[PDB]
Amino acid sequence: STGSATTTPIDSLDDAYITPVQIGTPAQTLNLDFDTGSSDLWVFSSETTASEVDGQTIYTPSKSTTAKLLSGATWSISYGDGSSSSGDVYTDTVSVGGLTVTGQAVESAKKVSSSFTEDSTIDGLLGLAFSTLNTVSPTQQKTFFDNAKASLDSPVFTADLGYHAPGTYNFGFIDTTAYTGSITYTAVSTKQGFWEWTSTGYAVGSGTFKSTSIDGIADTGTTLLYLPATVVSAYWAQVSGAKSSSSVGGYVFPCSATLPSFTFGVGSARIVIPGDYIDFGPISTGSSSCFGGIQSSAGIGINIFGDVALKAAFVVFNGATTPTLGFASK
Ligand SMILES: NCc1ccc(C(F)(F)F)cc1
Repeated sequence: STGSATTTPIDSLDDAYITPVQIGTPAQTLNLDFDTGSSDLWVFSSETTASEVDGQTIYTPSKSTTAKLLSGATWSISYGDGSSSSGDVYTDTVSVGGLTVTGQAVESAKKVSSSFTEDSTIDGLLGLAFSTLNTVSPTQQKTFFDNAKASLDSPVFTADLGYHAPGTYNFGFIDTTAYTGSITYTAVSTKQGFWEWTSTGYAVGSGTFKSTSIDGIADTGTTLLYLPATVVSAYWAQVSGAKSSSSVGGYVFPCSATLPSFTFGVGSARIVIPGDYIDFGPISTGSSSCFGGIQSSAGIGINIFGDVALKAAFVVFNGATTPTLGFASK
């Protein structure tokens, strides 16, 4: 079987993407943020503290004839930006784009941090990293992808994110009309639970390609591109007037400048990020300083190929017994 669903930017900067997901019987449709950097499926629900909910669609397990409380199970998660949430656990039917899993763990938020509450367009997260990162206790739970793997035609999903435009998540098949050229595959380490891979180098604008190993994760759940300080300094040095700002928390640049592209290596292939993708607009309304889409990973501890990078490519997440990541130009 296969599934296919459209994913839509939540705002005009592509800060995140939401995908409709059907939970329960009869279906309750929630717009979830598909996150290959985490492994929990959690939703705003009828059990979330009423003050922590501001326009989200909530899952109501009591209206689902297929929902079952997973007695005694709890979950608690903290994200790399300081976000957190926690609650209890149901199992229920979950469908994405026509692909249905029965008995999926649905983590119901009783508490959410403030940054989820302020984001009225996101009803929850759908984790697509490896199930070893799932936070359910005492019994760890499988991700939607892991549950679906058996019945998929091919154990893969693909991410085709749009620039200021809708895109597609496909499960179980590779759409050979959605990319150009060949797909280059590259090895994945699952030892930390992430889709972790090694990029072979980079170039700034039309400069020479520097061969150098950059280990990092493919994370649809992270907006920006976080790379080592040496790389990020070499990029912003080519933008007149760019500087690292401690009050803003990263590199900013004059909104009037034009940004060079950024190339990253996948084996012998090259993925080019157009400079326009790196502009995240004014730091405050009316400001002439603009926020850069490439930032240093030094304070994070791991390099992250977030949406800025991934939306420049067609990306294959191959969850075969030896996993790989595939990249193609589009
Ligand atoms: N998208 C989920 C996520 C968030 C943060 C991190 C970090 F910061 F731990 F690398 C990984 C994955």
